[PDB]
Amino acid sequence: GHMKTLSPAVITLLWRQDAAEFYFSRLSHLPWAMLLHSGYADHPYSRFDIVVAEPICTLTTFGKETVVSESEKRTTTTDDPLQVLQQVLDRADIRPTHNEDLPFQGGALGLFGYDLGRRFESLPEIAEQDIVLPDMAVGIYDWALIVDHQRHTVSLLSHNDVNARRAWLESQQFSPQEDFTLTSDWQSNMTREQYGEKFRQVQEYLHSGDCYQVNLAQRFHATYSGDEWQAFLQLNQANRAPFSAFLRLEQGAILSLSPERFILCDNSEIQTRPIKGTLPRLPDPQEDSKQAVKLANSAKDRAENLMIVDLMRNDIGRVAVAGSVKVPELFVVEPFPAVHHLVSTITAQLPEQLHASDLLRAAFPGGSITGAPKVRAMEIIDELEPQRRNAWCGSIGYLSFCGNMDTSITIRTLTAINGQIFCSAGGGIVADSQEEAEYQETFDKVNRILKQLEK
Amino acid sequence: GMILLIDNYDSFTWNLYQYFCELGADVLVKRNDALTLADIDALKPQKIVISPGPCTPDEAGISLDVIRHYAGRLPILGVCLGHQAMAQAFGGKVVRAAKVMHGKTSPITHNGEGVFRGLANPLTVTRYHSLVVEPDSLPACFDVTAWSETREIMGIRHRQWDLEGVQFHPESILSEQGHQLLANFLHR
Ligand SMILES: C=C(O[C@@H]1C=C(C(=O)O)C=C[C@H]1O)C(=O)O
Ligand SMILES: N[C@@H](Cc1c[nH]c2ccccc12)C(=O)O
Ligand SMILES: [Cl-]
Ligand SMILES: [Cl-]
Ligand SMILES: [Mg+2]
Ligand SMILES: [Mg+2]
Repeated sequence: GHMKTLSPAVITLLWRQDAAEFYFSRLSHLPWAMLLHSGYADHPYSRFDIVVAEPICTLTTFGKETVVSESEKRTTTTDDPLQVLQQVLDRADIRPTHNEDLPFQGGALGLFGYDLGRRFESLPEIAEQDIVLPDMAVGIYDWALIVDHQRHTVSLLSHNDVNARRAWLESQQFSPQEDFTLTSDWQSNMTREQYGEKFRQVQEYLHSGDCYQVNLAQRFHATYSGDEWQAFLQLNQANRAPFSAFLRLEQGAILSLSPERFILCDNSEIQTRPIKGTLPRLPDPQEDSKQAVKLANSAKDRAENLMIVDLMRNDIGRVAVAGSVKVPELFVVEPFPAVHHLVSTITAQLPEQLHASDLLRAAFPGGSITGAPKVRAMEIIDELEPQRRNAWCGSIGYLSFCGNMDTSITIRTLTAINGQIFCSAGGGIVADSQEEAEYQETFDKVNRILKQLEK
Repeated sequence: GMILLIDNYDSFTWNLYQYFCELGADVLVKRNDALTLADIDALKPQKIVISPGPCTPDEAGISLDVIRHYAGRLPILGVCLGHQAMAQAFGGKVVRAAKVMHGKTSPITHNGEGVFRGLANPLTVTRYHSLVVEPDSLPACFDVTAWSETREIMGIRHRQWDLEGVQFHPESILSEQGHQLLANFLHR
């Protein structure tokens, strides 16, 4: 019955900077335990780490079917998966007001895989489906643990007995597992020669006017043993990426070291921050300073970026309040441990009759990892990439009961399933792209991740 | 007040929607295979805009038929692919440019006519195109309104009817005076 609009009850825990990894350690083996981590990054959009587990409802989408699971009820539907997600959110009857210090007040959290985009556009079926992991794997949570690095506050919130949730958390124990070890070398799904053939086919499409940009990716695979959580602890420290995440799913684990925000909806203010443009970090600090200026002044990288800025204005423009779409920032350089990136910022407003779930449906998957025009680019990706992307170049994030949302692009993200680990790497092919430079750009983005796991 | 925007499966169409809505237009967006001519007659749009898109006018669904049927009946604006389609509809030819221009601005010179009424000359505009209208086969019913530095056609307008094309994107974040350009089509 009773709709709840009351703000959730909050217990403040001891401030420690490592609170999220500390508490998550005892949860990391549970299916539907999830961590969003800001990577301890010194970054304008690194503030929050969020921990959930023990969902009240789960949503699992494989192709045309979504399975909605709740304590004594399992339902299957062919309906639009984001429409079904919004229905499940509404039926929870938890409707708190926005709190700028608690941006997730319970709600939906999980994975929107790249192949969920097949529900939103009609796409060909050439690339092979060789990973069985859901297109959507989302929990509904009536509590959360929020770490706020700006206020130095750890908040445990619940809509249903926060003291009982605190005692549940204290009762969970971190009984550590064997360390992570790779048990094979990394191997790609394509040779240098195959990559070359595919690069040249993209350039034929650029010159024929089929497309203006296509993101072409390869995939590295290895076997592994030991605990995926231990791998993440090592990677998170080293990557300092503000949109990182660890998901324990029924089918395997997602280890995301993404530096990329897809879409934020914060009190109806929309933000998207497409990353397009890359150079490697150089070890000499004087040379590395010059490297940042080279990327900022690169004409090829500015074209690659601008095209995605106009595409994201379009994608947000499908739902934004008329006149609200703005570009406050073009071509800022952000340094990360492996690479310098060029990032731009687009803002807009969400209309009151729409939901963040409608904004996700209008924009998914990100133009920054497809290209332009997006439908044609996604057709070319399916034609040239030997396997479907699955979790990689999808999104992780939350849709709060208050209406807020935040999402990543799952670049720099590993999939750990059935003792196999997969790590993909791509880049935007445009008219001024060169074959060897684009091949090496894929390695520049993930070489440090691949090499850290070999030890 | 009612503008029908034909979407050629493009990733810039909704920038045109946003600019026309900001100007106070009511805008309906339909994909190029989601409508028949009969459907358009029942909707009774005041004007039609043909969006940008991938490939050539032959792959643009209903766009060529809409141009041929409503020519002289309702004002039509063609943007990039829409401009190419307008030239092709009256017997012009769409050919590869000397240099593709994708996410690059260019200064264009114009005659201050059609949608260039009141705009500064030259005008810096964003290009997203591999193809151009071949100048030799441009139908006699069209005046060239704008040129690139290498004398590529950047705009055309019909001598008799409200039927006008631009090769560039007025709605790009780096194009100059794109709201005013589209306002000319909306309010004239
Ligand atoms: C697909 C990737 O590349 C994407 C495109 C970039 C580029 O091409 O410069 C940079 C960031 C990413 O949005 C990747 O990170 O693996
Ligand atoms: N960096 C975000 C929170 C965040 C961390 N990892 C994420 C992954 C996906 C979405 C959001 C996040 C913030 O400070 O608010
Ligand atoms: Cl469907
Ligand atoms: Cl801190
Ligand atoms: Mg690049
Ligand atoms: Mg509603």
